[PDB]
Amino acid sequence: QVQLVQSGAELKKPGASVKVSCKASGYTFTGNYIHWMRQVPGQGLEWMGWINPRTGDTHHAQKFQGRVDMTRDTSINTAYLELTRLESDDTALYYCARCVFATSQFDPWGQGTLVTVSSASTKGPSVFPLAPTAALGCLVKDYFPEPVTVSWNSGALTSGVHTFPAVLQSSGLYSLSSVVTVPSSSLGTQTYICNVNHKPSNTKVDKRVEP
Amino acid sequence: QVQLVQSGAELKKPGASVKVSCKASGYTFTGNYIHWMRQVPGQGLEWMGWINPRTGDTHHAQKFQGRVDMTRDTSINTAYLELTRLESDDTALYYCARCVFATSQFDPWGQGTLVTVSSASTKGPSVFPLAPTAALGCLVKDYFPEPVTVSWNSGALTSGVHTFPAVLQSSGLYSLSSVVTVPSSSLGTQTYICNVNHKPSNTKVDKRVEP
Amino acid sequence: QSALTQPASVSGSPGQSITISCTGTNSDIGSHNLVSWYQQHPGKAPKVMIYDDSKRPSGVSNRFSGSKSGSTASLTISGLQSEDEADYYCCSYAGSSNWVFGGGTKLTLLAAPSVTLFPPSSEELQANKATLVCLISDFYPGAVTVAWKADSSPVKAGVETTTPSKQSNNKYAASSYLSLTPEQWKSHRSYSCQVTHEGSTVEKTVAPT
Amino acid sequence: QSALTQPASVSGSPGQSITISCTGTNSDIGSHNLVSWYQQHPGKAPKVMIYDDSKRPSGVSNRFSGSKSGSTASLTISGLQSEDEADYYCCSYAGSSNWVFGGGTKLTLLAAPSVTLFPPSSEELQANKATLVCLISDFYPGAVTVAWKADSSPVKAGVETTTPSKQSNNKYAASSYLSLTPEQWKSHRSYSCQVTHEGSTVEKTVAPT
Amino acid sequence: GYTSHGAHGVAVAADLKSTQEAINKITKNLNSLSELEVKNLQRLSGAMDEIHNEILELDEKVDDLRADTISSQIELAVLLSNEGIINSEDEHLLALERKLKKMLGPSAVDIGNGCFETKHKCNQTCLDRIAAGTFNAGEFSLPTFDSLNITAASLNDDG
Amino acid sequence: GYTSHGAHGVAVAADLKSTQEAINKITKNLNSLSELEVKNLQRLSGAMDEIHNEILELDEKVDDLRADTISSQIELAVLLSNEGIINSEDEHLLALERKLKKMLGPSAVDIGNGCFETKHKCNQTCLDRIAAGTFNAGEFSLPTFDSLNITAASLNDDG
Amino acid sequence: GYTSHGAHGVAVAADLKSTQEAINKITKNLNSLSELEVKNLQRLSGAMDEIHNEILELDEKVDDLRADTISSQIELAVLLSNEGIINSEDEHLLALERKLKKMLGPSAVDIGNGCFETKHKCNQTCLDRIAAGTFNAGEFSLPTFDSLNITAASLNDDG
Repeated sequence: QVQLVQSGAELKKPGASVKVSCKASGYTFTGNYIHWMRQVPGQGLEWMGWINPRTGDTHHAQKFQGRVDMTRDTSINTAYLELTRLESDDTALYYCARCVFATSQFDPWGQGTLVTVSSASTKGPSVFPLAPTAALGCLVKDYFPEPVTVSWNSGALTSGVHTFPAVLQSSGLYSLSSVVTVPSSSLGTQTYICNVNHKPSNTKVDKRVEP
Repeated sequence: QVQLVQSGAELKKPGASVKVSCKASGYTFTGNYIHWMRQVPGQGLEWMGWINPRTGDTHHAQKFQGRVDMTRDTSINTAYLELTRLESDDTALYYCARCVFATSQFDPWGQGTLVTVSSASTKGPSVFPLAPTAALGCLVKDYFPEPVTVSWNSGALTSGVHTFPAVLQSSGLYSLSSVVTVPSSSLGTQTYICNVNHKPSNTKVDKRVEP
Repeated sequence: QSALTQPASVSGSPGQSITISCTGTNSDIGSHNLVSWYQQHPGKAPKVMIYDDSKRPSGVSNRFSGSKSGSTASLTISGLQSEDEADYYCCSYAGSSNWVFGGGTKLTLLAAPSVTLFPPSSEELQANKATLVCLISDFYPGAVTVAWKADSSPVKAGVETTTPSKQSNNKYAASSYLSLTPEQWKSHRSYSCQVTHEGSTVEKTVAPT
Repeated sequence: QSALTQPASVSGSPGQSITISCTGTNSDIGSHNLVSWYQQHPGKAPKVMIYDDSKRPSGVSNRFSGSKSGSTASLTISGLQSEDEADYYCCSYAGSSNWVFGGGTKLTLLAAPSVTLFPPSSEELQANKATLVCLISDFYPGAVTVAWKADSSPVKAGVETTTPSKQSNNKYAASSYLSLTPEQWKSHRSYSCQVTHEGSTVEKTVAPT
Repeated sequence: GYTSHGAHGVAVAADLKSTQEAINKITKNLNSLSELEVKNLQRLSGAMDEIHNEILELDEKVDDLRADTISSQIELAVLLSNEGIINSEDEHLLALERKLKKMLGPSAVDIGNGCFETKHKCNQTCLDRIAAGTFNAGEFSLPTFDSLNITAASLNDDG
Repeated sequence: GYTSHGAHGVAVAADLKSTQEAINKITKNLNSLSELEVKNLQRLSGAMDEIHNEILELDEKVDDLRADTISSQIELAVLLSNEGIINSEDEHLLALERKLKKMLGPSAVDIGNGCFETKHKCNQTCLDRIAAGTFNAGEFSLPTFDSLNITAASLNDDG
Repeated sequence: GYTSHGAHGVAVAADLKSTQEAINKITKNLNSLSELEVKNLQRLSGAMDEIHNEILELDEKVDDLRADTISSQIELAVLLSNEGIINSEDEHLLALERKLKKMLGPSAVDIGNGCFETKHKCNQTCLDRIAAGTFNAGEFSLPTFDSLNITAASLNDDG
């Protein structure tokens, strides 16, 4: 399948630098250009530049000149976008997209990589269970930065699962919760476990939910 | 085999328009130009234009500008020449010819399509037998326009067959006869049938001849 | 470099036909037949919808039709559907190897809450902390008031209610996190979360038991 | 656009060596190496004989040789044969994407007829019509006279005699159609068709019987 | 006694005056030339200013052609890579691509996906101006000055 | 008595006459400049008329080159279609060929069958003239007028 | 009696003398013009000498481009032979090869094995000179000669 897999979210302090990778798959890595966009949450898309994988030739928008570099590793079919001298306004979701010969078609789009510029300490989450058709969940508490990814029984199920947006507590630490509905007959007869990842802190942890 | 097949003969009134098709076969339809010629019966050849099947570039002679259009269907590999505002002088045999890269070679040539511009009406023939080595034939009488195609026993034989040219009656209707010599020992032991087509009227008719 | 002008948002009823315009200069839209229209959903990457001013990628519904006139591109969506509510962006090549995105347009369509009150977990209480979680989902529009009550009194201390967030089913969700020490969790008899959506008030309640 | 100057006709006996010229301007023949020679038989489409001023199509006999000098092409045929009797046309590119043919040259070489008289058919008589068909073939040169005779009197009423027409064997054919009422078919005792060629007269005759 | 001194005094003043009248004309005549010549020179200078523009226009026509060719060449070579005709890792093909891209020149503009468009600086009006060749420096002329004669005072015979 | 009045009248007439000889020369000198300078200006104009033509010649040298490359590229591209290397229905190849045929310009002439010949306007003599670079407006000069002296009447000492 | 022959005799020579001074100026004025215009004309010639060089330089810019494209096309075609995509004995391919080689022009230099390189006559300084377009013939000026007055002799009243 023609796909683009971006790197995980990143947090950097002001003035630092960040590097985002975008692995290509399902097509000829050199047969397209790779275009880099950014979008602040709740705002519109901003075009940054493009790179030729075949030659390595690049174009940057004048706004990003001098701060952005584009490179690629053809052996692994991956592009890299490095932004230096990071600022608060640079906090945004960054996307890689494949562009086709003589087309205005940016297709497919990467899932996005959230970059956060804030002054801040990485902290893994605290997982708590939320026991009771009945609903049950996992409370992710006291972590920073965003985001985290939650599955249930290793992605084995999706029916009823709802991840909620996280809340920024006054202490600068985030919290969310992930809930799922199950028939009340399955209580005590099925092991329900939430699997949560905080890639900035690299906190893979499981938590089973019981009455 | 590399071949061209043109459409049947057409009769039109002055000021009308006609379309003649030329189906290609035996080669790459887009790998040649199609050059269109016209020749009045008994006169010299007149070049009309050419068309590119690949790109669709068309050149018309300055004489034929504004009245002639050239098109094609690459799916069925068939060029089309459309003439508008027909006049008496347009009455002629029109040919399509394949022409090859960096060659003046017009090869192969279509069998020709007889366009006839006159104030007239299409009418099918009357087929009569002509019974008696001995010769036997079929009289095609009172038809319009030219031409008509005759075979014997569906073209099963050609030895001794002689299709004569038609004559234009004082009534303006056409007539010819097709004859064949057969041994007198084959009379009554072999069925002989002439099969005639008048495509403008579209009258495929057979006629068996007996003593 | 001027972002292409797009309407801020548009609205329509189901089954209706709507159109979103994207105006620019000649040098970007008029001079080049390389305008594209992209859809994006909440928490989802953009999806291409139209390219080269009319061309439809495979798998895209027939209802999405692109067009261009002068320096103004347009996308017409006939037969409006639930899935069409989304943000939409025009993107055009602006010469000198540069591409510019439009300001975007929020396409919106013209729902009681689903409350779930979870108490502090046993581990959290053992961790010298406590939190009450009030989860709301599947309410439309995205305007809701959340209130916390200790037995029968408004708490208001460290409630941390999130903003409404659009759902994949054109509805909204929210969460509230009343944090408190366990000392006043066993002390007060019970705790109630009241949620008002368009006047209608739904209350959940728990207690230490 | 000026047609290329070719001789109106040429003649030569079998086995001889003859040549047909085609003169034009520098702009068409002199300035372009795209002169071609095509053969055409009666009732048949043109057939390419030489192209690109010397090139011989596959299957074409070695006897035919093309040449060019200035604005004048020349096709030489050595060892003249029966099949060579035909029209020959020069065609050249004339600049500005235009192609021009020559005026043409009729090549002719340097025979008693074959009469066949058919009476009116039975069906045609039932169709209240009658026609007597006199068919002539394989006579050389293509000069012939035809007469009709009711019993022994010249009819001349609706004879409908064609011009001589060239055959595939370098000979000529013709046909006469004496149309008349069936009433004046039975009454007359006999009907004869006389054909004169080079003085020699050949007569066929039929009767109602 | 009648003093004739006035009569002779009437004479000489004419010879001076008419001579002055010549001189005053002559200077003006010089000025009449000098004003005109500068107008001619400047006119010629304007023609030179025209000519140079055409050269620059023609230079743009060169650059556009350079953009027209090389990109179209590159578009072919990449197409040979696209259809798998030549190995995309074929070092000779990549070297050809690099050499072509180095020779692109200014008017060539990458548009995305290995494609370059020619931003024609010499537009249709530029091409029409170049092909028209309607330059004309025009004609030039300078004045000719009439002869000037110095008149002696005619002694008025008081008859 | 000897009437000396004839003498003075002779003297002034000389001073006038000699002065006239200067004036008539000076006007001629003015004219001598003017007719010369017009010959220079027109000569310079002729030089401009040469230069413009050279530009036009060079313009033709550009145009033929446009015919030289593009058709050859097409001749390559069509060959790739003819040799079966790429599908003749390859849309990218077809668009490339359409682009090339749009970039041909006026100098190219379709000879039929997807082939174009360059009708070279800038012939061999044109190229020789361009490569010669033998343009020379040449030198220009103007005359120097000498001083003119006016003579007083020499009073003839009647010894 | 006092001889007045000295008095009037002083006067006429003054009217003569002053006039000569005007002539000496006016003659100089002619030369004052004549020297300057020659400098102007030569200056224009210098500007013309500049313009012609530009054309020659631009001609070199053409020639290099002719070597740039065709050689590259050749280097493409040879690759198609080297990769075996089209038969090396392909008559159309060899015909294109020969035709391209014939159109190489002067700026191309063979380097063996069928490869060519463009010897660029119009170097980087040439390109910058062409692109800058800093031609300026400049302004021209000529002098204006003021009026001259011939002086009569003031009859000295012996007071």
